Amino acid sequence: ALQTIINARLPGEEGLWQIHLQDGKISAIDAQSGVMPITENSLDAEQGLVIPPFVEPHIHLDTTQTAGQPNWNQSGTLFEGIERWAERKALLTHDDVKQRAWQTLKWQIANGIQHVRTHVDVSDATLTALKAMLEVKQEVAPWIDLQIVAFPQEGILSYPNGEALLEEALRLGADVVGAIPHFEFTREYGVESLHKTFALAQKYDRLIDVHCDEIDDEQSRFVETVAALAHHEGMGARVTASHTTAMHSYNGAYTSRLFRLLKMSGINFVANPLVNIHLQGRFDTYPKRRGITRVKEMLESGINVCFGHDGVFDPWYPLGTANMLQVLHMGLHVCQLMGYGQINDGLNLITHHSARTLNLQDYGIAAGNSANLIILPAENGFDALRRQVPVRYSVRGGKVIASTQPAQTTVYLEQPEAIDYKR
Amino acid sequence: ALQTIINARLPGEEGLWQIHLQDGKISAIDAQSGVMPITENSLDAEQGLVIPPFVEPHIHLDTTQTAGQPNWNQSGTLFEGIERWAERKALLTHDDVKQRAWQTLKWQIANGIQHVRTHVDVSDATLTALKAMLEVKQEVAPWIDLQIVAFPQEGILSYPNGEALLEEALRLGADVVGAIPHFEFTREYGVESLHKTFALAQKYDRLIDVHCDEIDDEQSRFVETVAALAHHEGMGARVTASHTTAMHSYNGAYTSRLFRLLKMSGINFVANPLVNIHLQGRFDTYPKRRGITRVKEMLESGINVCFGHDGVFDPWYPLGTANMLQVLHMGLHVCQLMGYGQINDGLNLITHHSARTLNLQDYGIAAGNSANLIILPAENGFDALRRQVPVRYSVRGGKVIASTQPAQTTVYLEQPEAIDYKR
Ligand SMILES: O=C1NC=C(F)[C@H](O)N1
Ligand SMILES: O=C1NC=C(F)[C@H](O)N1
Ligand SMILES: [Fe+3]
Ligand SMILES: [Fe+3]
Repeated sequence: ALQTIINARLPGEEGLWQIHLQDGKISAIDAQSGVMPITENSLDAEQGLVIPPFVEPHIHLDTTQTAGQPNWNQSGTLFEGIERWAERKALLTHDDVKQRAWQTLKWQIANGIQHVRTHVDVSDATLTALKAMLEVKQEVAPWIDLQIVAFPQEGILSYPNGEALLEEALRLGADVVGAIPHFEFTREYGVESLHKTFALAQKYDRLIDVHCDEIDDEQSRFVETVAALAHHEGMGARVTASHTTAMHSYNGAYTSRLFRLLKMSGINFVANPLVNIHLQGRFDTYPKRRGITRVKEMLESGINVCFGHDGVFDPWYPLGTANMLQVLHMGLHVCQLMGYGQINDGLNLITHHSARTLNLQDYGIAAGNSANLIILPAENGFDALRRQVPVRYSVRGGKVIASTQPAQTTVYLEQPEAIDYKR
Repeated sequence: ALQTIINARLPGEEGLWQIHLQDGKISAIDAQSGVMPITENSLDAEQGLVIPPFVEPHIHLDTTQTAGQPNWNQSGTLFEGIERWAERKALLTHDDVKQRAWQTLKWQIANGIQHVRTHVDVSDATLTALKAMLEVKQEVAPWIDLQIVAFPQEGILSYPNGEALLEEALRLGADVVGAIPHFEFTREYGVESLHKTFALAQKYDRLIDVHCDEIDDEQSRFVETVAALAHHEGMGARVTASHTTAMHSYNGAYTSRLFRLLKMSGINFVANPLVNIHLQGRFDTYPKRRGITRVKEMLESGINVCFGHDGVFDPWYPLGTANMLQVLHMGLHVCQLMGYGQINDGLNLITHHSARTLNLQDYGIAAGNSANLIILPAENGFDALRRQVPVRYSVRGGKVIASTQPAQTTVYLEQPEAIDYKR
């Protein structure tokens, strides 16, 4: 088995590094003063970048691969998407869900993703998708640590037996309690639904991840209740507010007041660039707002924010290959995080910040941690992002679980020339 | 007595029809293949349009005919109107109210209106107008079925003994429970007032009709509580939200979310075009908003919406002859329902949709129903609307209760020529 990763570059560090492995864990990390020779049991990073695994903090594996079934989301809105999904949800079968979830999970393994948080719609008395996903979680465990969010897609108080079904999902083993306050019939139901969500999370000792204010409504401020309840309960690390796209439309004075609470609360934020740019701004004519939450300001304020893919060929998103560098690319452009350092540091949005969002306890290139790491054939985050590089090797427990032999491009000029798009 | 209505056109139907009458009811409806000859006991529609009676779903008979007494509403706003009305309310007498209400009711009978819902201000310890209106209801019964809404004009929680007076009005016989959440001192009083309104409606088995969000305030969203409470209680058919002019100013994303609840709830909506275009937009300079609720979108979504006159020469409206085709004309223009089919189908907004709003159980040209119908000297809804035709005959219980001999216009050219404005 592998004993060392050599010739590795690490974000924020100068030079090359060697990562020693023992019993499936990282035993030590030592700097190199030059290039080390390869040998059996040594995986050569070849002066590429070594980082802990990519993370998918927000995806819907129960809906993945169902776009157009039985109908397409014509308007490209969150609301029609939920209606189209309702039609598909009525046709779910156990094997259907497992097969589609596994198809996307394999793309994720290929893309160096070893941690995934999937929401699963539990506004369904049969809990068909949840039962299937709980089996998938066990089956995929050797390659991906899958967290399941009990997501009451049609509301907690606004759907028949919504609260009972949400609790049933937790009793069956869901890892995270979800909610969707802006979809509840009234603002009061929205606020009350959050009190119920927090009570369930404390009763069962589970994490929280709310689909929060995913709407271009400047009056949708459920995020302040999520943050205040987390602060009151002293549980910010365990709480996440997904989307918060309404924040894109808030006035600046309220946002400034709010940011103090967001920081004090310690809660996490997920932005979903590919889906947000598509679903938000649909009620504007021109000009049209971008609709992504205030990622740049969160980073400047030290508030933990990260990026998810959200949908992969489903009612809310017709594209995708479950590639986090592609998600990152979209987010950096739409959020205008286009300075060299902002782009280079972008990898944090799909690695460390996402691990914090998932409350991971064994993550990072550090002595004592499990030997879970990936190798990118690039010099730094900027280079990896610019060239949209594949994952050369994905290592888990000290063993290679995925590898990509890069494409080879040649142009035939006066003489053949290899093109790698580098400078 | 009349035995048949012949040569009748019916909305949405081709050709001519004969309506057989027996014992004050419609016994059968049969198609004709040509024009039928007149005879005694046959009322000839003369290829005009026969429809169930016009309906007035929202009027204030306690304030009708009082404009300028003792002062005029100078600003033309809802707020000053309430202040001017307060001055007039202090001068009310039993006979005063009965005489004015009857004057407008006679115009309504002349205009083919056989169903009227009048709001009556019950923010008055003496309940003077209500006592008078309860007598008028009995007196006008042979010609008009009058519903009375106990309307707490100055608020339920924001007026001394408001709730007690509202309940007293129901104990005296008011048919419908009213409310005015946007006029309450606070948003919290507004929401609480709706819980009290619904509790009273369920306690007494009465209908509900709320003056809801009649204000150009994008934050006035009491309509979501009206719809949610109706859905919770399973009583949408019995509930109406009048005005909802704030909806004209909502962002599109919130409106889309809201519409799902509006449809699921089954509640009714009343727009009051003549008054709304006058009272709304008064705080804008230029451009100036129209201020009518989202009638076009409600129709496209299958949400029941209809039109009322609201005021006839009162604090909120200096004009009127209580003519529903005139109300319809204004609404079609301001709401931009100007396509041929939209205009032609406009009659639904002042007939069937309004009957549903009043929860009527005996309405429509159908076998078994009471023989209540009117004849318009026009080819279809479009023609009736374009030419603002009078009601040729109004029939109730199989007897003629009103008739209008149309005006006769002649131009004296090289020879005299009759002009009917038709093509
Ligand atoms: O409520 C939602 N369901 C599914 C999505 F993809 C979107 O994140 N929002
Ligand atoms: O609150 C109100 N009172 C009277 C009117 F005419 C208007 O409908 N609104
Ligand atoms: Fe989502
Ligand atoms: Fe009114």
